[PDB]
Amino acid sequence: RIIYYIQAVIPGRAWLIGSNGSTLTVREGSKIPGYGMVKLIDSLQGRILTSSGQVIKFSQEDS
Amino acid sequence: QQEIQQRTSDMLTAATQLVQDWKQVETQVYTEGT
Amino acid sequence: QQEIQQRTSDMLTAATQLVQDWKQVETQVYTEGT
Amino acid sequence: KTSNTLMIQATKLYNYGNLAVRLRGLNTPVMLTLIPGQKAVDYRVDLRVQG
Repeated sequence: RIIYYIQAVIPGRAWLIGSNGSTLTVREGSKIPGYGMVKLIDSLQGRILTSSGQVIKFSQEDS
Repeated sequence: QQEIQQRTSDMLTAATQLVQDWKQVETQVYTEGT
Repeated sequence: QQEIQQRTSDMLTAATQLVQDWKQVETQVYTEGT
Repeated sequence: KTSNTLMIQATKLYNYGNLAVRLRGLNTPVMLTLIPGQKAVDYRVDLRVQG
């Protein structure tokens, strides 16, 4: 399916890139396709919590 | 009791420093090439 | 007891020195050749 | 004043910004955003322009 990776994160926003190359930016309450509703943006440690229980991170060899 | 006032002085210096740091906004620079 | 305050003064000078040393960031230099 | 290469150095730790670049043939300038202080550092970024 599609996998999203953190490109940049500040307090408040997060810029994500997908495996198709599309780029998005999100805030605390926002819609993400295929993942659900954003519950918490943690600027430290690079973790994004999602309503489906998933955690959005950096690519492992690109981080 | 007097600790409120010593704290007021270090805090006053720090808050004045913070607000003067928040005041400055600098003009943008445009570069022309040929 | 008073040793806390003498220690505060040498430590204050050293920590101020450390933070002012951590503040400076210098501009890069580009060299053109022909 | 003639090439196609910029050299950027960040001066502050976490202050972020933006930049506008106008190329030779293009009329629309290309605007980019610049974020310092991440868990990765972009040593070099290559950009494909549409035109």
